[PDB]
Amino acid sequence: TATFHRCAKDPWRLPGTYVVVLKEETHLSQSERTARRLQAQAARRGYLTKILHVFHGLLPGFLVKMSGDLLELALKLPHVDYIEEDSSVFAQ
Amino acid sequence: DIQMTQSPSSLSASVGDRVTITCRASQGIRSALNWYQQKPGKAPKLLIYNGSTLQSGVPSRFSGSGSGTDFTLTISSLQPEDFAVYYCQQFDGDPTFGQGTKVEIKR
Amino acid sequence: ASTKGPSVFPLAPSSKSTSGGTAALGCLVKDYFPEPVTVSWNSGALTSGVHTFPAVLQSSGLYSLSSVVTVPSSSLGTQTYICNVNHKPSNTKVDKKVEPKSEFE
Amino acid sequence: QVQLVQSGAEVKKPGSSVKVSCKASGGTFNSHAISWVRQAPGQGLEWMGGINPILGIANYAQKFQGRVTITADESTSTAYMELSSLRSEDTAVYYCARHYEIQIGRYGMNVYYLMYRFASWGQGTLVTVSS
Amino acid sequence: TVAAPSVFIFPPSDEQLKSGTASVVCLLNNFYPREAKVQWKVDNALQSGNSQESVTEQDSKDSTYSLSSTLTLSKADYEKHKVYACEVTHQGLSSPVTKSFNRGE
Amino acid sequence: PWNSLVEVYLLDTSIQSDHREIEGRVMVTDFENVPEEDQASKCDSHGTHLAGVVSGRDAGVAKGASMRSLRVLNCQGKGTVSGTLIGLEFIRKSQLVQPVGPLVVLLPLAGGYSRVLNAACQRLARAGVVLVTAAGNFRDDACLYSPASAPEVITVGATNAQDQPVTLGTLGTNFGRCVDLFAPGEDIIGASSDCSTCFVSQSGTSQAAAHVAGIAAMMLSAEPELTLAELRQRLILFSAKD
Ligand SMILES: [Ca+2]
Repeated sequence: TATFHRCAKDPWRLPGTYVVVLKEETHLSQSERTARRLQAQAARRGYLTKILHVFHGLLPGFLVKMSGDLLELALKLPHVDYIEEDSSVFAQ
Repeated sequence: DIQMTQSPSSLSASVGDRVTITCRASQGIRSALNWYQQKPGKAPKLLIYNGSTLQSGVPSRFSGSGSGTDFTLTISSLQPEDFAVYYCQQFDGDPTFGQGTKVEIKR
Repeated sequence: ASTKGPSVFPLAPSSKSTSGGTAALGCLVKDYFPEPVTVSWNSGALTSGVHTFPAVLQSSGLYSLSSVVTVPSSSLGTQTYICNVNHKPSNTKVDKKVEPKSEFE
Repeated sequence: QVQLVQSGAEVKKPGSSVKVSCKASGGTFNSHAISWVRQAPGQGLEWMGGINPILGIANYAQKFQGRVTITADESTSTAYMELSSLRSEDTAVYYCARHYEIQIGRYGMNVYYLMYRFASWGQGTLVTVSS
Repeated sequence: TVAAPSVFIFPPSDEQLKSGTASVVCLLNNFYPREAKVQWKVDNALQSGNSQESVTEQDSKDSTYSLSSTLTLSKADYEKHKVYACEVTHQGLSSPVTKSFNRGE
Repeated sequence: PWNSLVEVYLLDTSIQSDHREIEGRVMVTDFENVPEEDQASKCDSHGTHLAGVVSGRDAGVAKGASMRSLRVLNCQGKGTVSGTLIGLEFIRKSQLVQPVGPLVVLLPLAGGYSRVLNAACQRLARAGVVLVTAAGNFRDDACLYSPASAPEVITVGATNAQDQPVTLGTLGTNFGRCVDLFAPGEDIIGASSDCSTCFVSQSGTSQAAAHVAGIAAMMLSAEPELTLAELRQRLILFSAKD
């Protein structure tokens, strides 16, 4: 069920940083657990994941800097709604 | 806004003296400082702008120096008509003036 | 205050205002509004030793100034002294003669 | 022969308003950016504001915001300074002085620099406030 | 050079006394530097906050200042006291010089 | 020039807080989240101008007004969806900790359609936050852009002096069903960061958005209890006199 999204405009894609967005009612402690699970699960394979930020009061999820190799893995994590590849915003 | 502190309030000197008035800004203003002379009952008169450059037709005995925060106006060889009040003003800015310096005749 | 012309009072020479060979005399330009006021002596032919002072603003709201001159005391009985007062705002012009008493020698 | 000539002395009761004018004269152009700078007697200098006819706006000094409005009659090369809610403390000589709106934009842009370089005044107008 | 003031005192004119008020004028003439203290005393009572002062701008010829002080009283108060004293301190005098008069020569 | 305490949050480049138009009325928060630099306007020129429109002392729409600056764009005016989300989150935190009521947030930026950006905006709207964003400058359908495409964010397009869609480079204002209203966005006078008494004329959907934010701020002073839907019906009606 867990789905993957990237920016439609190719040059605006920022591969390597991802917003892991968890299911609607996931609590902050469950979010930290999921990120920790990702981290351990990735280390087990020789990949560094950096957890840049855990989203508290605006949506449940976290921000992770990792190789695109681990995306298939990260989509299998408990509670994942969808993952979005980071992308550029511009002054208008 | 920005505050300008001028030193001293008062000066005594004789014709031929080198006099230096000094003016200080509450923050950096590169060199956006102007110097004015004022005589009784007249409008101020521009002498020096941007710290060091002379206004049109002003005698070279007048010179300005300084950058950042501390500034100096120098009159190199004082003439009888140089006895007056002098003001600094910053235009960095929203313009703001020093509280003046009176150049008086020694005696 | 309201626009108002001054009164001009003599500051008479005397004992007292005399020092060496010199005597001080003057005028008191009192209770006018607003600034400015001009004062001259002997319609302009007397400038040496004249001091016209800055006005002061009184608790009443009216302005008051003095103008004085020093001269040789020898000239007191012979030479005449008139202060010419102009308050352009009120159209007040006053020429005031200032006399000593006696004055004798 | 390029000059700024102001209206004459005023006297006002506390709580009323004054409007002082500043007419520009003797250059090929006479529509200028104008500042007003006041001096209470014996005191020093204090900027109040400026009208900037190219930019099309005034800039007011924080200490005077809400009490001064500064306008310009487009026909007559004349700038006005109107100060209201007069109090004794407003007794001062009010000067006008020209400043500049220099086009410093590149590419462009369109950047108007308001340069407060007071080369030209302004004979002064005495405004007295008293009850 | 430093230059001691020449003090002169002026009683109220009889014209002014007529109209209702009294002004006693002290004059400090041609001194340098600008600093000067002026103390009024009425029947030996030091007067505080009911005088006013003006100083001239430095002189065109001799570069000195001159000061006028004015004490204000009501005619009723003036005609209640005898000695009116103007005392002057200035760095050009070894000690405070006093200039006074008794009301009614 | 042709064009009760509320708090206006700006997410943009750094700002020149000393500028004469905004000094003392623009609180620079310490939030900063920007990507590394990847050409002639200064590094704080975009945000100083917009702080100017909106709240500038003499050139602003809401001459007041209280502003808080969060930095989500770098010197080249480039940010990230993620950095923006964290900034939005910073705002939510300070809403909960230090209220107050009426809160306006100005988002003078756009990226491609983003599910998560649009979501954060939705969540923040539920808490009663007024969100105002640019429709974007691509002569394109705004529905393809975020936050422009979010219903529940107020999406502003740019008109010029003759009330026509603004032309920009070889592009111009965005359009379509995703644009909630238009506002003046051509040659808008406001604070330049070239010098602290300098003013600059700028064009774009940022400017139009800044204008709507200013009007939203004044309306909310007068009536701090308008619901988003009320505010929006008012802004629509306000932008009319035809
Ligand atoms: Ca919308």
